[PDB]
Amino acid sequence: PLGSMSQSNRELVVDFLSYKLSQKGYSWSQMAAVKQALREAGDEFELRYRRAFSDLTSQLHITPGTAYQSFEQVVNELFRDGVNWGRIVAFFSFGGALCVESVDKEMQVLVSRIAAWMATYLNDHLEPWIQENGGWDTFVELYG
Amino acid sequence: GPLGSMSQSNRELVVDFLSYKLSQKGYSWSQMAAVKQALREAGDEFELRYRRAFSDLTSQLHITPGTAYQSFEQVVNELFRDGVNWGRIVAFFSFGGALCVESVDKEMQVLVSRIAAWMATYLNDHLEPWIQENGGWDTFVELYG
Ligand SMILES: Cc1ccc(CN(C(=O)N[C@@H](CS(=O)(=O)CC2CCCCC2)C(=O)O)C(=O)c2ccc(-c3ccccc3)cc2)cc1
Ligand SMILES: Cc1ccc(CN(C(=O)N[C@@H](CS(=O)(=O)CC2CCCCC2)C(=O)O)C(=O)c2ccc(-c3ccccc3)cc2)cc1
Repeated sequence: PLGSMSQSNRELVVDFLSYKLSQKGYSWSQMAAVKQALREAGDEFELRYRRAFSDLTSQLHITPGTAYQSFEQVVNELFRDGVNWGRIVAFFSFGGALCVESVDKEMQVLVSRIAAWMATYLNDHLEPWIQENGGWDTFVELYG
Repeated sequence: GPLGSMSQSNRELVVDFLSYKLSQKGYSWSQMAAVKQALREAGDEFELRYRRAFSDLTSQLHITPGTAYQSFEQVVNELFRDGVNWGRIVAFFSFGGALCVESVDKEMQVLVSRIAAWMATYLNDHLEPWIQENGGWDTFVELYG
């Protein structure tokens, strides 16, 4: 395709420059700032709640036969008493540990499926809360 | 609810976060994510190993709001004087990264998008034929770590 290398070269340039800027406390864009804040928040959460997070990840083990409903059931228990930014971070971290576990078990095919389940969950459940609570820009200000 | 603008940006956040978690354990979301990660790490390794020599390189270009592509190209051309290799491509990315950081430090934020476009032009004009001839970015990933 005519524009393939332009498009992938630009992607590589943007990624590398976003990374270099973030290392010095700068950001390529507002979306890059949201991504960075969420990456760091996930590390912080996983470190502070290591034992409690281990109890959560033990609740679900994805197989090629696992239905979205099983993921949605576990994630729903995480938000039964309500939503907050910390619980949203825990949701992202949970999805990340399910993907890690899938590749550990040589089921890399499940990674794209988990990503699609996470995006479905966010769309079906969490957008009204994100919007009412100032959006991802408020998360960046609260985290930083 | 319905599939609006927030669902698309939320999917982008999911992909970015999963890519980051997988990379922490030595895994990758995709081949493109693997290239991006290898280049990020190679840049860090280069900047650490050649800190003094790299400082001499970055000092060669005095960026200003009037700096043209030609001035970046002159300095970069010197870097590839003895030919192209993966290490000098890593040094080229690191150089562009340091110029962006310097621009923001000096409150000339406008130059960042100008540097990204210079890098893409230099990449397409001078380095891409060599990259295709030498196994592409996938070979760089296999060679690196
Ligand atoms: C990065 C980060 C994430 C989370 C916590 C912990 N935390 C928390 O501090 N809640 C605050 C209210 S808030 O969420 O708005 C605070 C912050 C969150 C980060 C962005 C800015 C706003 C509070 O109670 O005052 C929790 O809400 C929480 C605790 C445990 C779990 C859990 C642990 C294992 C398994 C299943 C759930 C989930 C969430 C700290 C730091
Ligand atoms: C991460 C990493 C990057 C680069 C070096 C250094 N290096 C190197 O080792 N080059 C070899 C081998 S290679 O490049 O084909 C492939 C290597 C390097 C890239 C990842 C895969 C493995 C060679 O001689 O060809 C160089 O080519 C080099 C040295 C100095 C400079 C410089 C330093 C300051 C200012 C201006 C120039 C630039 C490049 C080490 C580690």
